[PDB]
Amino acid sequence: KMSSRSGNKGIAALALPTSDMPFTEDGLQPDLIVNPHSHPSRMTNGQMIETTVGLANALQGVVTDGTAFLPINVQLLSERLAQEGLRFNGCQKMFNGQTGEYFDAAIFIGPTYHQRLQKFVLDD
Amino acid sequence: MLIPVVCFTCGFPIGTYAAIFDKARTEYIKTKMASLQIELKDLITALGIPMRVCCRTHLITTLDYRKYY
Amino acid sequence: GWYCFSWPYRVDMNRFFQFYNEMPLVKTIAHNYVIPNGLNTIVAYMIYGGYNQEDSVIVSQSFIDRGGFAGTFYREEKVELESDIESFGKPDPLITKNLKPGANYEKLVDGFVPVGTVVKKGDI
Amino acid sequence: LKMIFATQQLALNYVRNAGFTVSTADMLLTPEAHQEVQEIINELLLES
Amino acid sequence: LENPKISTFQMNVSACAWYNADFDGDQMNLWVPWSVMSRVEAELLCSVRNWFISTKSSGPVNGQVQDSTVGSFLLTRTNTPMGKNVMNKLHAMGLFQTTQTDPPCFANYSPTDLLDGKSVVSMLLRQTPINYQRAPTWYSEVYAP
Amino acid sequence: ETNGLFQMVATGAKGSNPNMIHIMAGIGQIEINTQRIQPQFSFGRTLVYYPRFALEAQAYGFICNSYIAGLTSPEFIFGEMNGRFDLINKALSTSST
Amino acid sequence: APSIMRRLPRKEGRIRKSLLGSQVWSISRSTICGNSDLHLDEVG
Amino acid sequence: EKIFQNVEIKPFLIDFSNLFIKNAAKKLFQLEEQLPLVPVNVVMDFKGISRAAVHGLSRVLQDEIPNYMLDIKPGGYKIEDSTDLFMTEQFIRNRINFIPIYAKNETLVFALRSLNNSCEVKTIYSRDLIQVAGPKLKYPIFNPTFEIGFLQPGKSLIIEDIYIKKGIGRKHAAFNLAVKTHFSHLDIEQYPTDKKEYMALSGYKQSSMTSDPRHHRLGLCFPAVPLPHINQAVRTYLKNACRIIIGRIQSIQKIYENFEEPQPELVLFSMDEEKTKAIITIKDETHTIGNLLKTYIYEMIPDISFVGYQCVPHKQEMVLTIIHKASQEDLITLLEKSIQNIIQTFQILEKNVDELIA
Ligand SMILES: [Mg+2]
Ligand SMILES: [Zn+2]
Repeated sequence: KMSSRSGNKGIAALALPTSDMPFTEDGLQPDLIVNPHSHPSRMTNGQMIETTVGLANALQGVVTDGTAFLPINVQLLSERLAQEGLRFNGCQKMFNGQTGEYFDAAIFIGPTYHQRLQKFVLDD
Repeated sequence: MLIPVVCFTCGFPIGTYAAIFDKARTEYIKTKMASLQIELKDLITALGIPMRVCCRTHLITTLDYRKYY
Repeated sequence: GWYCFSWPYRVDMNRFFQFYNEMPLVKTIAHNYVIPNGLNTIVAYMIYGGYNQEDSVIVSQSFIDRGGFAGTFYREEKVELESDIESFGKPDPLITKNLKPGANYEKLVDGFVPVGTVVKKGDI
Repeated sequence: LKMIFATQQLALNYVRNAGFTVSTADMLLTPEAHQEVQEIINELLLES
Repeated sequence: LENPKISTFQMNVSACAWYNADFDGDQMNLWVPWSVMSRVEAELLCSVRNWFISTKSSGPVNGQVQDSTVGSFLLTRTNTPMGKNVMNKLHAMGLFQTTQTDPPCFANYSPTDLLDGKSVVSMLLRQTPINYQRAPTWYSEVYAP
Repeated sequence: ETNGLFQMVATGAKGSNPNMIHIMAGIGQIEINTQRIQPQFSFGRTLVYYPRFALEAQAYGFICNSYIAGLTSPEFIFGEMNGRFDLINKALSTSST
Repeated sequence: APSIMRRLPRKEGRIRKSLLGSQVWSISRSTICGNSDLHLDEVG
Repeated sequence: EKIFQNVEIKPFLIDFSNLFIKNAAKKLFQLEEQLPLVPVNVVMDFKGISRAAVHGLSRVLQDEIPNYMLDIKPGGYKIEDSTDLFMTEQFIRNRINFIPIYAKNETLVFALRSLNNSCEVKTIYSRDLIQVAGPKLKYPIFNPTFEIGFLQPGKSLIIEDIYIKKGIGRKHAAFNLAVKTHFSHLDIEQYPTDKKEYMALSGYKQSSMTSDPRHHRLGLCFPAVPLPHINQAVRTYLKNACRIIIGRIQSIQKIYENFEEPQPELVLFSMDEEKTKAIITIKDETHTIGNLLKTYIYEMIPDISFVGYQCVPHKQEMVLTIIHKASQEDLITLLEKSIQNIIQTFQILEKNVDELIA
């Protein structure tokens, strides 16, 4: 089991080697491929905002405080993403790993803190 | 415990320059000290580390065990 | 994660120690007082073959092999002698008496298994 | 069941090249639309 | 699964509606019938094809969920943002790679022929031809203005 | 034509219109058993943050901010009351059923 | 001490645990996970 | 001919002009120059070659090419009595594994004999990996600046058998050779993606479904190559990738030419409409070979009824199905022609590699 800091649990079931992992024209590839369908009902916007902020923090090489109830302007964070050289959204031109074919729609990829919940499959 | 020998995401050997980087960051914080207001982008790229989100993400954020125990 | 810094001295049960942890790229005030446990995984919010449907995650095999969320899990074995008649030793092949079928029974130098030795399912 | 699986595979293989994602900018209101939303909420507060 | 590093029970996503399950950490018991009588009964009576139509509500329980639903929408929608929703012969051929059925005949199509989004669906649905006519969930009057 | 969240919601893949409205526009009124937040804190106070016999709509669970805009502290407290009510009902479900 | 009659009632009693249910051999339990390449009537 | 337009190699070098970097380097390694092994970012332009072939070369250079790592022989980690408690064999073996080594000989064996007599926490850098085996290292195979585990006061760490293992990065990621740094098609126009309307799109003006790019720019970064021998090492890597592709394709061709005698890898049916279906099942074959075969078969047989492959994540095998309006002999001859086309393509690529990097 694996979870983010927004409480979005997830069982990891796929081991894709580096060649099979999708990548971007930058060369960045994901460690986890989270389904976008986990968001609209769970409504964990914190994970998305954390990804957007971490994309700019990693480029600037900083660490930012994202505590709850701090003043938050998602529009300004997206403008900051644009000013960091990325797109206004965190989306990037992504290439399918196995076929080498780019996706028609740009894919939102960025850093996100993830935790390994102590529910190991071998234990239970 | 340490900075990984290679970036977890893509396998770029950040571990080569990790030992230089911790000391460089320590002197950098000493010359200015918010706590993490510093922009280590230029400090990081001075070591040869390219403009990769993953490598810098795992380099500037990994916790050192010697700094805690 | 780093649940305790004196783990080699302690004899813990069902305790997992994760080698690598990272400060979140977007940290909160709660990390000024606790140690972060988890990595800043690059996560792509996308549909990749439908293997991440319904709270599943596709993990990079390279990320797993490189130490991502990989640590050591600790279990211990402990019993106490009922009385003087009970003692620790490799069992008497001559006497034997009520014994265990299979149950390799070797590797028990001076009654115990030496450190650094792999113990399989059936081993004693 | 077989057709469920086969149609599932057509959909997934199409997505394999079309790509699908959700972004923090997909949830972001343009400032004029934000003003419209705030005016609507102010109307509700005015009735109350 | 002859991969020794895999220890989880793997099921198709669309088969979760039978057990009301998700993959957030759920565990499911599995036992293999070893007697002849139980094996016969299991394959003839308790096969999941029997429970495709819900006993409770007389409708079907299974279908496309999440990525398959939106993937079908993207596949069958008329216009992509880049233009008409078409694919060449190679990609229409590749849509059928993982279906495991008998692949259709693309000899009528040159490599430069743009196969429509709905033509490839009709290629699959020809094996089980049906008649259906309803408004899609895509068309909603709330969004319509 | 390109919004992933809207395409998920509209095609019925996941989510509903109230989720989208809450995320982008505003939560609105919080209801616990088809009524506003009753003044449980004190005699006529819904929360320590609001005066006694408060008459503004915000004092009784009205959330002006959307999820993306960020909820303030009392708005978050009301949202937490509503969510905990939902968790309690879900936990009651297994036992009573 | 639990008498003879105390063994019967309640969930953990003789009836509701040993009679209406049972523990079995040749059964395995594990965590489920998705597999888009399995037929709906197939389990990994 | 021109299937490898122009290469470029920029090693990633330490910029000592930054005062902090130079001060730290000279303080704790006494280093004032570039390290013996540096990562170089090779950027390749391929023109007139299909996307499947370029991506297959990229995937091979990523993980499917053989590579070397430092590994500990079973029993190399000495338990002793005063070893460090925190530096378990798993952690240190993981640290040593992913050390990127450019080794030309597998007979080398290193040892890690570190002692912390002092009262401080002494760190073990990779310069402490002393070598006792075979030929003495005229040039080091790894940088001496890695941070192998630290030792508590009074604790030691002995690893008396560190040897070089060989394998492909598909099975273990410690063999992963080339990291990706770029991939793009030069024959497809791009939108100004900064603008709001094109912000949500990939950027290319052609749909991925219909586009068929033939001109690509592929950029791979290699983690450790010797500083004075950069270009020759890059050439050897690229030529070995071409060798690997050609060898796997030639094995497939051997199964193909052995079609007269029924073998489990290849079966043939006779469909009811005169069609013959070719099923090629190959264990532990990745998407590289399958995609190459599919692309080239479809390129030479435009009117093929069906060609497709499926590398299921389980079953660890590649299955390629070919359905055509031709007799079995004609179909076999055609697909052997496609195989020879692949072989020719990669031989031309390798010749261009030899005459391009120089
Ligand atoms: Mg569940
Ligand atoms: Zn990296």
